[PDB]
Amino acid sequence: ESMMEINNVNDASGVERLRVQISAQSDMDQLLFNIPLDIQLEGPLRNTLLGNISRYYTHWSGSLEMTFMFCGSFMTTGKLIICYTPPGGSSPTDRMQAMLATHVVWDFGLQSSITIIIPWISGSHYRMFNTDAKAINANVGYVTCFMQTNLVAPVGAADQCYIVGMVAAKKDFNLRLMRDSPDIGQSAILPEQA
Amino acid sequence: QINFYKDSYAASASKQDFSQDPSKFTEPVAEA
Amino acid sequence: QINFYKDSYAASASKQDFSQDPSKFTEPVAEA
Amino acid sequence: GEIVKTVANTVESEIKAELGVIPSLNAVETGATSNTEPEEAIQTRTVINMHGTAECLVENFLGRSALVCMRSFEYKNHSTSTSSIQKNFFIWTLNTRELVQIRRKMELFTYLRFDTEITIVPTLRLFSSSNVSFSGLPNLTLQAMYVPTGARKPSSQDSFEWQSACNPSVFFKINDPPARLTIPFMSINSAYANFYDGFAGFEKKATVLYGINPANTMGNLCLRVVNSYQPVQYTLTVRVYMKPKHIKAWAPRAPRTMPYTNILNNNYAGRSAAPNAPTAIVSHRSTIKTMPNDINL
Amino acid sequence: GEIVKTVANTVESEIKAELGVIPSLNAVETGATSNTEPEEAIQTRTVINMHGTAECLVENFLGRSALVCMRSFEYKNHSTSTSSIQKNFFIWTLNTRELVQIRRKMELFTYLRFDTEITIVPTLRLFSSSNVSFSGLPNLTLQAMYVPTGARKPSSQDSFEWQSACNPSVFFKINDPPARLTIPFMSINSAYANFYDGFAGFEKKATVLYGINPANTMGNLCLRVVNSYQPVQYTLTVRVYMKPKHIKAWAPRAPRTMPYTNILNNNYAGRSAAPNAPTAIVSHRSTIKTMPNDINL
Amino acid sequence: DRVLQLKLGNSSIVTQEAANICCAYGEWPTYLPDNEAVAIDKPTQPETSTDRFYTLKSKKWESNSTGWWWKLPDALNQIGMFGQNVQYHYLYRSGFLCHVQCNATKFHQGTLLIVAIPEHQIGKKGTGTSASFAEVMKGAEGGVFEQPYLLDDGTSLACALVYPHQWINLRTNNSATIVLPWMNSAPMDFALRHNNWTLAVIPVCPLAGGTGNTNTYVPITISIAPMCAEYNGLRNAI
Amino acid sequence: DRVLQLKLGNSSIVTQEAANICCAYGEWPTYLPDNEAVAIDKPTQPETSTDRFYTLKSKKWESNSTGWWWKLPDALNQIGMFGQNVQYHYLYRSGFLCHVQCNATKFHQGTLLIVAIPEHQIGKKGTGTSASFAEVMKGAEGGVFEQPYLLDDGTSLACALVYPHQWINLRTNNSATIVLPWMNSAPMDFALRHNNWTLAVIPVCPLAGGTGNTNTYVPITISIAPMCAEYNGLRNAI
Amino acid sequence: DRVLQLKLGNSSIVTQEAANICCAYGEWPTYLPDNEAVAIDKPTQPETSTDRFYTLKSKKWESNSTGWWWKLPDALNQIGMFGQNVQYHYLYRSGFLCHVQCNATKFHQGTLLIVAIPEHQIGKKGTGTSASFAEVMKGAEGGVFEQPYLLDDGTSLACALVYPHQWINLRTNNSATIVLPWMNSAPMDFALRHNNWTLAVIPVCPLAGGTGNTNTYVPITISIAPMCAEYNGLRNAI
Repeated sequence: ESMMEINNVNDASGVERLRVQISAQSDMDQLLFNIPLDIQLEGPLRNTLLGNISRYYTHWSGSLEMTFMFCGSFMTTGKLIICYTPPGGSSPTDRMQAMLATHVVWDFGLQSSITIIIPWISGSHYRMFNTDAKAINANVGYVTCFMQTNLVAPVGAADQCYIVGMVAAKKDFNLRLMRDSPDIGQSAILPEQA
Repeated sequence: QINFYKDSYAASASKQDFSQDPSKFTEPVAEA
Repeated sequence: QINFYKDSYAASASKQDFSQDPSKFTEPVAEA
Repeated sequence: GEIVKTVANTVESEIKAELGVIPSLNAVETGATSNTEPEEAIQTRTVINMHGTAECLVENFLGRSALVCMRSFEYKNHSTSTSSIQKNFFIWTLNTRELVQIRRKMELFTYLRFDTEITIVPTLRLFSSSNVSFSGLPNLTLQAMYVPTGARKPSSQDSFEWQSACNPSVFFKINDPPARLTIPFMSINSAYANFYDGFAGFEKKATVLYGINPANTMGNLCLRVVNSYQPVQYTLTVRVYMKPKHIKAWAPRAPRTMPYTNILNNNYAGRSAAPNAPTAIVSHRSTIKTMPNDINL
Repeated sequence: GEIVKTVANTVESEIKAELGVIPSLNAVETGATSNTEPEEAIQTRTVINMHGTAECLVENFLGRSALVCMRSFEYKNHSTSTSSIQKNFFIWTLNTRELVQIRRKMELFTYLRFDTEITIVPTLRLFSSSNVSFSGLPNLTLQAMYVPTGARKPSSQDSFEWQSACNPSVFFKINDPPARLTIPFMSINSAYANFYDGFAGFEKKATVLYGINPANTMGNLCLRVVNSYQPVQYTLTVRVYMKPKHIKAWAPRAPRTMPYTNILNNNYAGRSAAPNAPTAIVSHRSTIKTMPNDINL
Repeated sequence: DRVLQLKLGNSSIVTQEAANICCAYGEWPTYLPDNEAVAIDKPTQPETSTDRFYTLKSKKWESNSTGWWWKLPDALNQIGMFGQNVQYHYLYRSGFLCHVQCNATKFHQGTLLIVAIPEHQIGKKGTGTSASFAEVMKGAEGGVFEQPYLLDDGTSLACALVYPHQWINLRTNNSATIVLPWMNSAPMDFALRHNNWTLAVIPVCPLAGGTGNTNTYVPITISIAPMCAEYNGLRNAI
Repeated sequence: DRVLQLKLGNSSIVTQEAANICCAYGEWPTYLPDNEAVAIDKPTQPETSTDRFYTLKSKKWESNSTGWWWKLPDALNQIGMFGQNVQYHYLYRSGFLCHVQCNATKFHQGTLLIVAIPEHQIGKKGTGTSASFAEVMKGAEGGVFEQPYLLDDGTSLACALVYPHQWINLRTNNSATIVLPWMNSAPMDFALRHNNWTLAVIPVCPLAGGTGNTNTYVPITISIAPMCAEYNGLRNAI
Repeated sequence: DRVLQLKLGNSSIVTQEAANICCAYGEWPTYLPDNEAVAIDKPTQPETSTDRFYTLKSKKWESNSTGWWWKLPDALNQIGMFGQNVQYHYLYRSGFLCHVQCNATKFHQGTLLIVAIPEHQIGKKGTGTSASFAEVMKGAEGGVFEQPYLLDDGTSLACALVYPHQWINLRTNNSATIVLPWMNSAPMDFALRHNNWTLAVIPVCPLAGGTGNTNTYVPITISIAPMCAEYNGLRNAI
């Protein structure tokens, strides 16, 4: 496992990017966050062991797992629904569609974390670390999180809570074609003094 | 592999090591 | 064939495949 | 599937006037090809034929080294009063469509699986500058670097993408025998498709082109002169020859008749007149009763 | 440790509503990675997967020839009206840190033991002097001499340290195929350390630098043009490519994200903005609910 | 036990505060046996595109809420390939697994009776005219109890415990699960005109909290999974 | 023989003037084997709501008709539960049985070549720009050959007999049947962006009649049955 | 389980909210084998005066704390007979058991990543000069992360989970235990100039509370036990 920068937003700096911020809603069925599954492009999964190491390769196959750990209070209860939508269309914005896809409902409790498997659903044996996100060979789909009931916290506990997302490969994971990583670069021979 | 020299370290790559124990890193816990 | 490398795909041509089944294309009919 | 090394032998046949037996008649509408034998259409003799079939095997028909690319660039100092970039390199996106002989041979089949052998043949010359003695051809060291899709490309001769720590790169000289290596079968699918009736993207716009196969996002070959610029010019031409190995072919095709106009599609403009015009593939004769090469005595 | 040539197969699973069995739940606080199976999180089919794992083996991931050094010097007469020293040689202190691709691959592991293969690729050119015909590239004989630490170094092309009676030296020409040899595993320890949290000296002063590993006092490569100076100039560039063999790696690492600024330490200045800024490694999106590459129809 | 996981097709629901699984009348949905079948045409059994959790819209639990009901299959007749097998087929048969979700703090109090009523014919108060099609068929939106105390009928909520039921008492529970078999006098039914299970969520004890925990936004969410669904009479969509 | 009956699900096609059944490349559609599968999620195999004859619109055979093509699965992507399993699923795999119908009197003459072309990439005449999405994806309506003589490609109609083919010669035949297996380099495909079989109906010899039988209204009808269809990647409809 | 007791020598630590024991890379500290030894002089193995829990100073967990690191053996090089065997001996070898303590109410929220990094070379921001002896060697006092997001290095905190790690999520846990073996390329090392494990405590999710539970004084305490410690090269104290 390794954390994803789900909160990869301009206003977030440093460790604020590794935690998604969850609050009690005054509405219902609301989307909380999404995750672009684009390993190749600049997304949450890039700065991961899966992302860094796989990016030394060009093709991949296999199931992934996302583990989300609730970092609230023992008194903060809630239910989330995390959905993985195979590619083909827009990323869901309504829980009434996201649930039609692969999903797991997550109830908080003594077990702090939930794992959703992103199943290998591909026509081809392998997919591509391609520059084009929207190519049939590259795109994996979308991972979305919605409120299932709500986040409920008593007065003495904070209304604001953090979820930490981590991603990893399963034992069916394969990486095939090796390449120089685009993450690290060089314009001159590294000197003895900067 | 293959070698045309006396020294064992001069030999070609040893790429036949398919062992895996991710439990060293994925389940490094005393109690299962 | 012949190969001087570990990888099977590095080998020379495989030209010993004399099988023929034109019926796939000349008689592709369910009933003879 | 029977084994066929030698073509069929011919069996002896005699006169025949049997009822209910019409071998020369058949029904083309079934989609089947005539099964009429020479033996039952004419009177034949016994012929033991020992003619081989090895040289029509797809391994031999396709397994010949064929030019797929020919790029040239000027090997000189490209630095100006403004830019320092050196540009004694070319980048080629790999494909079997820039040259028609190899292209059409392998559009004879819908799907092909083959490990491919690449031979790189470099040639130099001295550019005919205003005043330059032909002081010989240097033995330059070239670097051909395979850049898989998604990897960062070199935009200069001096770029540090040329480490090729991960990318496979081959260094060879002008005077040495041509570079060679075997690229495996790399499609994310079980075979390469020479034709793709679809779109490589999930979006509908015009920018998503018809016929582009996502599995044929085959990467790139970047070639460089490792030697830095000489005081004088040279035109380096690199011919890349490609040889399918261990071929496995499916679903034969109607052969191409129109000329190819590009590599992104199979569109055609055609000849002005026959042969190989859109309205006339075979050249003309005056009448269906005319012999263009009638034997006259 | 089980043998894994092919990735795991997938087993068929049916509906399940059992009490006391919560496979998708787990406890990250234990430091353990989720053991949830695809089979018990979704309904799966039986998949017999034959995808190989050979190409993620550390022997293959690291066992690729990678540029570690690129030095150039002017091959000419360096003797002046004062000094006779000839200086058509360079001395390189060996390290895997001058080039980032190889460096970062092998900072993925704390400790590495590998016998290393060095390939030396020389290239000449003719310097663009005020007036010089390009009279070709000579086939010079080069001498690469490994100088172990504590041995006296050559400070000239004509020095007599170049006997290499004990020091291993390899003589090769420009036109010949690039020089190659295998250096063994030489650390006074059981493995090379890419990171050293300590000081290589017993003294406390500022001159004893942090991160310098005493066991990585790896010696030097001195390279010379054996041929004495020609009447005219040449710029000799030597690229050294290094290939770990028989690798054995320990304790994987958090991959480097910041650029390297030097070889003596792992300090960083970072990007001005994302990607790979100190405050932002991954590039931005407008909101956590935003799809930068949403598919629009 | 209390921790439970329900894996149906794509879907997977976990709950760490469960009472148990209620199997209505001790049954477990099965496919139609050959000796009980009537329609001779071959049925379609998708088995993963229908037999999965469909999560409906959430309801807000007020301190004055009367209760909610969802009618099956009506609630799912437009949701997913389940709805599109219903629309394209004259005949329908399936069981349902209904999972109700309601969380609240340990400082909150409340009690929901989750009842699955068979053939819940809605009787209406103060009128001799039968319930209209609109007032009965609300679909995924569901309906609201005018008279929970009589179950929108001349019956009583006290005696509603004959029916397959579970409670969500926020002390003990945040989720209730009921497995509903095929409950009909016929081996099939036209799903667009007859509902065989009514899932009713009725507050018996109001949601309440102490100083500062009053007026908390506590939703109630329904997830329904068709079980062993099969369709017959393939025709055009209706 | 000539008399043939095709019974698939609800459907049943009879023909008393048939040539034979053409099985493309000698294959017969099968479900995806476990050792050839890639997608781990469990597939849905409806087996009767999809695997049935879908009869498309009829085309009028003029004395000057160039020919028609229908692309698969495109032609069926909106027809029946087949289309609604395609829409709700990312992935698709099936074979097809294509039955072409054309009747005429014994006084009429004509010949149709019914070709099933794999990966029929349409090349276009007089332009370097590739065929647009609209000009390729016409669905149940199908398309018309600008250049039947080149198969809307740089190829030839003469050599089109490599492909699985049958003729409708009105002397001998009024119907042609071709069985199309799964023809792809992948065990599945996204049905909305890639077509694997192009069914082409091309008049080689024009429809003609004698005095009084000229200008007869002779339609051409296409019936296509998905075969061993299975879908994967269940999600929302697209 | 969650309840754990660690008895080492004099010491005994109990915790009733533990996650588990993390054994770094699956190892358990052992004494140096004869076939791996280098130094011929006989080692001293005190076994109770060193192999015991040494509790270091506590750190205050603010809502804005970046994180803390303690380097080993540096942190213990002056504490007890462990430090006095290090001072009087040139050579050192031991493993460590690190136990981190952090309590808070059930109304508090927070998350600490407790990482044991091998050979954590501290890279410094905005300067080409290497870290000084003082900025690296802080001993029992420990150090503070300028850049936890990069681990005071060009690496990332996201990928820090390669290293032996545990979390203290105040919902689930108040203590984390990591067993650290001997992690070096040499069978020994000079303890005063090289550190082989860096124990880092990094808040990923800030400590926070609700009305009245804000700004609570929540310390973080480190207890480290040398394990199978042995020393060599007996000389005068340094």
